Order: sequence, then C-alpha cells, then structure tokens
Amino acid sequence: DPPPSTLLKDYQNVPGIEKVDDVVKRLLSLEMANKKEMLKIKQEQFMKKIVANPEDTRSLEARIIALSVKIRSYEEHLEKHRKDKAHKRYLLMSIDQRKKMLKNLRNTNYDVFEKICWGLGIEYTFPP
Amino acid sequence: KNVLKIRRRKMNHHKYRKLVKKT
Amino acid sequence: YHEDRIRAKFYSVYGSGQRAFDLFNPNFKSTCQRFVEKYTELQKLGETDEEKLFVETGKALLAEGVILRRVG
Amino acid sequence: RQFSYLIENMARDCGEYAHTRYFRGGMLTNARLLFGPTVRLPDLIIFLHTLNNIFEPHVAVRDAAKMNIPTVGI
Amino acid sequence: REVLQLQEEVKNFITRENLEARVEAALDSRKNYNWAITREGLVVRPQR
Amino acid sequence: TKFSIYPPIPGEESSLRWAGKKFEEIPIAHIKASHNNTQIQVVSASNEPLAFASCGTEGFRNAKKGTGIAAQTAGIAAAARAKQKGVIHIRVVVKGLGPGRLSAMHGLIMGGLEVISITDNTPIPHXGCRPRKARKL
Amino acid sequence: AKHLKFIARTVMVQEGNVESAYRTLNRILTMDGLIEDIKHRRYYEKPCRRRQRESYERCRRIYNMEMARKINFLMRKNRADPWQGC
Amino acid sequence: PRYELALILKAMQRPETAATLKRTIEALMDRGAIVRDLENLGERALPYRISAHSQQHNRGGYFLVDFYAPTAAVESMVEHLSRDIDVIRGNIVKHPLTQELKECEGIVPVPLAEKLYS
Amino acid sequence: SNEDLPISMENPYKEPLKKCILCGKHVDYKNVQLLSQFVSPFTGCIYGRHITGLCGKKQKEITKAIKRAQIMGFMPVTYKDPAYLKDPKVCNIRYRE
Amino acid sequence: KVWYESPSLGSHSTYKPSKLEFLMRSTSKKTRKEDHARLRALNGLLYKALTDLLCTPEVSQELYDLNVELSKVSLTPDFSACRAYWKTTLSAEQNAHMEAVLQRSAAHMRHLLMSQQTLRNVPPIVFVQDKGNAALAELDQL
RNA sequence: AAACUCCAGUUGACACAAAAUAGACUACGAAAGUGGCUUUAACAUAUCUGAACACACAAUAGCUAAGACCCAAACUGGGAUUAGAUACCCCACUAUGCUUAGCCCUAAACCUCAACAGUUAAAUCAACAAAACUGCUCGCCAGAACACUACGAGCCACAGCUUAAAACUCAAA
Ligand code: FES
Ligand SMILES: [K+]
Ligand SMILES: [K+]
Ligand SMILES: [K+]
Ligand SMILES: [Mg+2]
Ligand SMILES: [Mg+2]
Ligand SMILES: [Mg+2]
Ligand SMILES: [Mg+2]
Ligand SMILES: [Mg+2]
Ligand SMILES: [Mg+2]
Ligand SMILES: [Mg+2]
Ligand SMILES: [Mg+2]
Ligand SMILES: [Mg+2]
Ligand SMILES: [Mg+2]
Ligand SMILES: [Mg+2]
Ligand SMILES: [Mg+2]
Ligand SMILES: [Mg+2]
Ligand SMILES: [Mg+2]
Ligand SMILES: [Mg+2]
Ligand SMILES: [Mg+2]
Ligand SMILES: [Mg+2]
Ligand SMILES: [Mg+2]
Repeated sequence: DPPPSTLLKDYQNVPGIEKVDDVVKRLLSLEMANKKEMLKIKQEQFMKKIVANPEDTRSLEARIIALSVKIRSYEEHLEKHRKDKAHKRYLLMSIDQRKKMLKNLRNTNYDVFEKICWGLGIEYTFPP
Repeated sequence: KNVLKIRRRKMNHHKYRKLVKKT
Repeated sequence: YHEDRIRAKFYSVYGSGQRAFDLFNPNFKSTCQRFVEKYTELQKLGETDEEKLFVETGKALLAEGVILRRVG
Repeated sequence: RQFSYLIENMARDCGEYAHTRYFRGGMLTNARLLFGPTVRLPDLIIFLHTLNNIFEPHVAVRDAAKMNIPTVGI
Repeated sequence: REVLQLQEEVKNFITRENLEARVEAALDSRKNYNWAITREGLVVRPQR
Repeated sequence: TKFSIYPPIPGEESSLRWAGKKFEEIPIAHIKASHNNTQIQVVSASNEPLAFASCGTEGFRNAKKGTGIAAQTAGIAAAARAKQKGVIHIRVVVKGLGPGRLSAMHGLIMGGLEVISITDNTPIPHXGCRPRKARKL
Repeated sequence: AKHLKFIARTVMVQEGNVESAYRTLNRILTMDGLIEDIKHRRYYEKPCRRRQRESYERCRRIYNMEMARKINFLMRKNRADPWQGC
Repeated sequence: PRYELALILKAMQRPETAATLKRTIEALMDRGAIVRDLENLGERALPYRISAHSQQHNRGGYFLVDFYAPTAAVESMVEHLSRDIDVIRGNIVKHPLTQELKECEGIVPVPLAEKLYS
Repeated sequence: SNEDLPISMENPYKEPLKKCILCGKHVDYKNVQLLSQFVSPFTGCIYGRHITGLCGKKQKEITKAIKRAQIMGFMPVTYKDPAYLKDPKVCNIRYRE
Repeated sequence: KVWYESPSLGSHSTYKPSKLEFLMRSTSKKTRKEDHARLRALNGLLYKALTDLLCTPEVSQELYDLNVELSKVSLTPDFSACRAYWKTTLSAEQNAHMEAVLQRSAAHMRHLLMSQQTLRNVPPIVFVQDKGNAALAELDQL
C-alpha cells in the first residue's frame, strides 16, 4: 500500500504543497482519508507503470487496472468479513468481468496483454 | 381462480407422506 | 413571443396594473403593453443591455405621467 | 341549452329544421317506425355542437353516417 | 484555494502546548446551535 | 391570564396553586384500568401510599371485577380513605384502556376529591416483547 | 421510565370540567395514533397481515381523497338551472 | 476524516471539567487526531435520566470536539470514552459540515396514478 | 417569412417551484429547537409530512436528526421539551379543546 | 383506477345534489352502481365540515368551550334533511347545556356551512344527542 | 376453574429480546430480503444474451454443537367446554424464534409479466389480468390423470432434496 504520508491525488499537483505546515500535510495525506482515497493512488500507480497513456481511462488496459484494484479491495474486505455474501458475490463477479476483459485484450493486443499480466501479477488461465 | 389443481396435488402429497410414514 | 419575456419581468417587478383589462376593446393597451412598446423603441435605438434597458423604460413612463408602483 | 332558443329561431327563420332537445333512440335509424313509412329524412345535418351534455359525441353524428346523411359541424 | 484556507485555520487548531488555554477559554463561552423556523421560511435566532 | 392545558413545568415560577400547594406537591391517584379489573392507589408527592382500592377489594369477583360501576365503587373507596388522610386535590395518572378508565375517575370525584390534571401512562412499547397470538374466536 | 413525569400525555382540568379534559386527552391520543396503536398491540399481527392492511389503508385514503376532490370539483355547477325551459 | 465528538460530561466543578476535557483531547491526540476546535454548549438538564458507571445523572456538561483523525482512531476512541467515569455519553459522528448540501429547485408533484400503481 | 409567427422558447411566465420551509437550510441533530417544531407536544411523536408540510428530503433529514438527537442525549423521546412549546407553530395540526 | 372501480361513463357529468332535482327525476330510475359512492363520500364531507367548526373558537365561544364531539354524520338521499350525531356526557345536567347551545347554534352553523361554496347547498342539519340506549333511561324515570 | 399469593400497586435499579411515531414515504439490494443509533469497510461490468447440474447465494420451518432466555410458542401437563376424546378458550412450560459454528436448499421463492433493444403507426384487442406490438437471445411447453410418483443418478440431505418416466385408464381435462 502507498505510505500514509502520501498526498491525495487531488492535492499532489498544487503549487507549494511541499512548503506548508506539517499539520496541513497530514490533513491532505492518506492517513486522514478513507480507504477509497488510497485505492485512487494505487490505480494511478499501476496506470503509469503499465499503460502507454496514463490519462486514457476508457482503454481496455485502464479498465483492467481499475477493476483489479477493486478486486484487491474486496479480497481485503472479505479477509475480515468472511460471511459477507454480498461482497463475496461482487468479488466473484469482478474476477469474472476481469477475465472477460483479459480475454478481449489478449485477442486484440497481445503485447499490451503481457504487460498487464506482468504489471498486475495476473496469471491468465484458459477456462475448462 | 379456483384451486382445484392445487387441491389434487395437495391430496397426492398428503397420501404420499402418509404412505412413507407407514412404511 | 419575444415580448413575453418583458411581460414576465414587468409583472414580477411592478405587478399587475391597478387599471383593469378591457378585453372587449380590440385595441386596448395595458400599462404592460405600453411598457413593452417603449421597451421595444429603446432597444431599436441601439441599447442592448437588459437591466439598463428596463430601468430607462420606467423613467420614460413616469415622465409621461404613468403610475408604476413597485410591488416590493 | 344556452343556445337552444337561438338555434330554434334561426332554423324557423331560414325555413329549415332544428332539433335541440333530448335525442331519442332511433330518430334517424328507425325513422319509418317513429314517423311513418313515407317519412323523408334530412339531406344535410348541421351540428352547431357535436358533443352531448356528458361530453360525448352527439348520437346523431354516428346515426347520420349510418343513414348516409352528410354532416356539417362546428 | 483550499490549501490556503486550511493553512490559516491550522493556526487556530488546538495543540498540546495551547491545550490548557483553549480548554479554559471554552468553559467561559457558550455556543448555541438552536434556532426556529417560521411558516415563511425565516430563521428565528434565540433570545440571547 | 388565559387557561393552559399544559401542566406547569417544575423549576419555573408559576402562579397556580391548590390549597397553597404547587403542582409538584399535589398527591397522585394512580389508576390501572385493566380489561378484567381496576386498581387505584393514591400516593403523596413523595411517593407515600395513602389509599388503595380495587374492584376486587370492594367485593366484586370474576366478570364483575371489570365493569364501570365496579371501578366507580373502587374510586369512591379510595377517595374515602384518602380524604381521611388530608387529600383534597389529586393528579390522575391512568394507564390502560379498561372499562374502569373513566369510571374510576368519576368515583374519585364523587368521593370528595378534586382532579386538577389527567395523565395517560399506558405502556406502549417502541418495537419490546412479542404479544400473544390472536384468539381464535 | 427515565423521563420526567407529568409532561407527556398530560391535560389540565379547567373549572372542574373533567369530562372535557378527558375528551381532550382522548382526542390527543387518537390523533397521535396511540389509541389505535395500543389496540393493535394487544395481539400479534403477522408481518404479512400488517403489510396487507397498511397497503389497503394507504389505498383507501388515496381513493377517498380522490373521490372527495372529484365531488368538490363537480359541485360548482350545482347552482339553479340557468336555461330552464330549454 | 473530519469527525464531531458529541460529549456529555458529568456535572462537575470547573477544575474537574477542565481536567476531563484535557484528558479527553489528549486521548484523541495520542490516537493520531488533529483537534480543530472545542465548543461548550452549556450545562443543562438531560432529556432523560442516564445511568453511567454505577451512578445516575440528571444534568451534564455538553461539549463538542471538532477534529480530524484516521478511520482506525474512531473505534479506539469509542472504547476510551466508555471507560472514562466522568463521561456520561460520548458519540462520534462524521462532521456535518463535511457533507455538502445539494441545491433544491423545489417540490415537484408526484402523480396520484404512480402512488397507487407503484 | 412572417414576423408575427410564434417563436420557440421556454415559458417566461413560469413560476418557481414550491419550497418547504426548510429548503436550503442545514438540519443539525444539535438544533433541538428546530427539531422540536416537528414532534407532538403531548407524545413526542414525529409528525408525518402531511402535517409538517416538508418535502421528502427534509422530512427524512428531520426524522434522522430527531432519532440521532434523542439517543445521543439532546432531545426527549416521549414528549416535546416544554422550553420549546412557545416556538412558532409551523405544523398543520390542531389539538386543544 | 384501483381495485376500487372507476369506470363510469358519465364521469364528466356535473353532480347536482339538490332538493329540486329529486322531483324532476324519472320514477323508474334506480340508483346506479357508482351513484351511491358520491352520497357515501359527500356525507363524509359534511362530517369534516362540522368537526372543524366545533373545535375552532372563532365560530363561537360557547360552542368551543363545550368541546362537542360528533359521533356520526349521514345526510339523507332525499336532500331534505341531514343527520348529525354528537356523543352525550355522563352528567345529565351537562347534557342539557350542550343540547341547548347546539340547538341555537345550528341555525347559524348552517349559514357558516354555506361559507364552503362547493358545499353551499346544505340541507338543514339535525343534531341527535347520542342517547343510544335511552330505553333504560326512560324506563327508569317511570 | 385452575394457577399465583417473595402476590398486586407506586418508586428506583436493571437485556445476548424486539426495534412506536417518522413511513400518507416507495428507497436499497441479484433475488431472498432490508425501516432504533454510531462508525469502519462497501454496493461487479464502457455492447447485449448466456446453466436443474459449473460457481456463489437463497424467507420460514428443520438438523448438529455450544451459549443466551424477556416475550412468543409446535409439543406436553393441568383447568374448562363437551355424551366423551382432540381442537377452539384459560394457565404453566418445552423444541423453536435469538447468538455462534456447521449444515439443509425448500415457498402462492408471485409484478403468477424471462433478459436486452425498439415502437406508439398499423388491426387496439378471443376473454380476464396488466394498453398493443416489433427485433434478438436463452430457458421451457406439446390432452387429462397416473405424477412434487416409480426406477436410475447425485447430494454433509437417511420419514430428505434435485432431475423425472412407463403400464393400465379416460373423451375429455
Ligand atoms: S423543497 Fe427544497 S429541500 Fe424541501
Ligand atoms: K424503533
Ligand atoms: K410505519
Ligand atoms: K402474488
Ligand atoms: Mg390423487
Ligand atoms: Mg381458584
Ligand atoms: Mg450475462
Ligand atoms: Mg440446460
Ligand atoms: Mg440460472
Ligand atoms: Mg432448484
Ligand atoms: Mg435457507
Ligand atoms: Mg435455526
Ligand atoms: Mg410466557
Ligand atoms: Mg426456550
Ligand atoms: Mg437481536
Ligand atoms: Mg416474497
Ligand atoms: Mg435469462
Ligand atoms: Mg376487447
Ligand atoms: Mg400430459
Ligand atoms: Mg415439494
Ligand atoms: Mg421424490
Ligand atoms: Mg431413489
């Protein structure tokens, strides 16, 4: 996970954020935000590591990265909530939706399909 | 509507449960 | 009609005139219609602002003796 | 009924016929029984109001068409 | 603009050094969140 | 001053008095109007019992313990024992919708007591114990 | 139990008129729904039955309010006949 | 995030009330909170009798603490307030001023046909 | 073509939509004075929107605020706080005699 | 519509509940399916109007203090009379006071009921003290 | 009547139960379901369709184990009514409803309306329900009864569930 001192995605590119009081840096960091803010930083980290254009959010690559971050959040949720059938359903549906995306990315752009699998740590499996 | 089709099934199930009990 | 915008504002600002409509006379002119006609004349003289074209129109009618009691 | 009197006078003055009253079932489609086998029906029916007093079409609109009588109507 | 506004507010934030002063400065004051509404939608602040 | 149906609030400065006593000092007549009985206890403002009467203690039994005339009789009995102890004005607190809900109050008045207020304290659970199943009659 | 007493559901008697004080209290409890709520709470209403009645009541109110609105609207013409004889 | 602690304190003298507030604000800071303000709402009669720590209370000191803290601090702070004998009732809610109110044009009618059919 | 023909536009005479007495105002659980205006004086019962005249959104905000204020120790449940009996009566309910 | 039927064809007809219409009506004519509905609902409207007058002090100070409660209000289909029922009090002495004030108020109340122009034509209202079981009361006097 | 009489009333103390009013609202969720308060996490998919069996869920009742127990309550005991027994009524009380950890996998699980997309012009349309249709896809159906059955198979299910016939019989259903 990104360090708690990491700034929010909205305040990371404001001019002069490095010269403000330490208290102001805590209030604009991940430590003082909900988990959804930490996931936006993770998604942005994967987008710049993997995709060619980090600002194209509608490409098949970005959707796989966005959905892969949600899948990891559900797994962390279910690690603590093992009888949550609602979120267990969302996880299994999200895994299936990602497999469909990967199948379509493998069929259209194999070079990008390989970078997505390496970048996200996905081992693509053919269905039975 | 009427429930005559349900009533036939009701009696069939009752007699079956009664047969299963006896045997 | 374009003048309906002027009528909506006039009724909001000054309300319905205490003068009564006479719909039997086919050439009846209400205070609002008299306002609309003056408002149209001043627009054709080149004025284009709306808030300014509305305040100058009221003054012209007051000069002519028309009673314009603002509702609020 | 606001104009029943006016319409009856207009018909009488022009030498024609007016029916502004309650319209009885079959005046047009059963006229021979109601009036006689030799009764002559109207050649033109003019409706100054096409609706009855319950806001439905005056029955004579349908019955005029059934008897193939042309209708003028406001 | 939000970083500037927030940077000024932090000057008035409570801290371990100024904790005692702010605690006592509160016991002397009163904050009232009460107000009433009328049928016309007007707020009627309390008589204090 | 105009009459207020709202009771005087304790701690505020009211002008209402009953025999020189404030509302907070008037004894309380607790009426329990059940479906099959009516129980009346008169207590002082300090919760000292002063009189008790019920339809059962007045010689009514079984289906007679639950009527209007039985509750009225119980009210008269409680009023008599309370009046002997110095009670004139009472605050009525009635809980329950039984037949002796109003009749028990009449008996207190016929017995010589003056009712200055009426309070309902019928227990209403806000969600509580599940009630018994409907009677099949 | 934990609340102050002689505030809730409390009506003061005027000029010794206890009948009017009791009627006022009964009217208060009725309008607030308590009288009918105590009665429904004597025996358990099964959830499927409560939904059925709550839905029937809701629809009877809508139907009665709509039928009153129609009668009021169509009673404007209850005036005398303006064209009597025609 | 930004939270609001609604704090009802045992009715005490000024010295013990200040010691309780300081002890409560330090607990927030020890858990990583940034305390923004402290508001006194005044001592008043409770809306009902509250039993807390083997004692019955009828009056209390109402205080507010506006502060920022990590999400994990709330659970730990709620536990701390349950053990402080001078706290009658303490609740932590998300600060109401964070939630921005959406504008309202007005009341659009709902058709009667929808009421019944729906 | 013709200058006097009607022109397409939005209704200039349209009136604004109605608004509840609380439209545009923050409803806080600590503002017991405001919340008390929507509960029964004798029973503390929350009034329905047919009595309060509030819209669905503010009816919900008031309801949620009352429930929060009651259980957090700010507002009584079984009766309206007598301090607020003389506040403006904004509810369409008539009780006494 | 709802499970409650609203199919009537002459739904646009202007309802005319007046004493004069009853005389100008076909004797063969019988009440239609949805003809009773308007009567059942119009009678309820009269109950609503009367109830508000009793509890509002502006109508009358004597009436307001009485705090009369209406048990039942059912108009007649004839359009000649209206039946209104108020609940009696325990004290016969108090009963006399309520009836006396109600008896004199009724004449004015009728004009006040005409204030509702939609319900302007109100047949004279009858008020019935709810002596539902007067048989014992009359028998015990003798 | 029995039962209770450490009973009943007032007052105070006091829940692993259930959540008045709001709610005349019609929201959330795939459905089942979900209406006290707070906080945390959190409500898949940038084309749609796609399973009795794969995958994951699934009211109530029920099973196994360990707890809680106000109230309710199959069963059971007592009282009463009854020609008498059971039931309906009364009293007491249990499994059970709750919690936890596993199962079981059913419903008139029904808006009795498959998913998606589109149309309001044609003929509006057997009837009723719920205005009438088009494209496309999956699932399903082919007289009644036998039959939510038999056999086989699978299943933590063992008086169970799912899938599901035939013979004889009828001229209707
Ligand atoms: S009408 Fe705008 S919030 Fe109620
Ligand atoms: K509740
Ligand atoms: K409700
Ligand atoms: K159904
Ligand atoms: Mg059979
Ligand atoms: Mg005995
Ligand atoms: Mg699909
Ligand atoms: Mg298949
Ligand atoms: Mg399926
Ligand atoms: Mg199945
Ligand atoms: Mg299940
Ligand atoms: Mg179970
Ligand atoms: Mg029990
Ligand atoms: Mg048990
Ligand atoms: Mg529970
Ligand atoms: Mg269901
Ligand atoms: Mg499908
Ligand atoms: Mg048809
Ligand atoms: Mg077959
Ligand atoms: Mg089955
Ligand atoms: Mg089987
Ligand atoms: Mg087998």
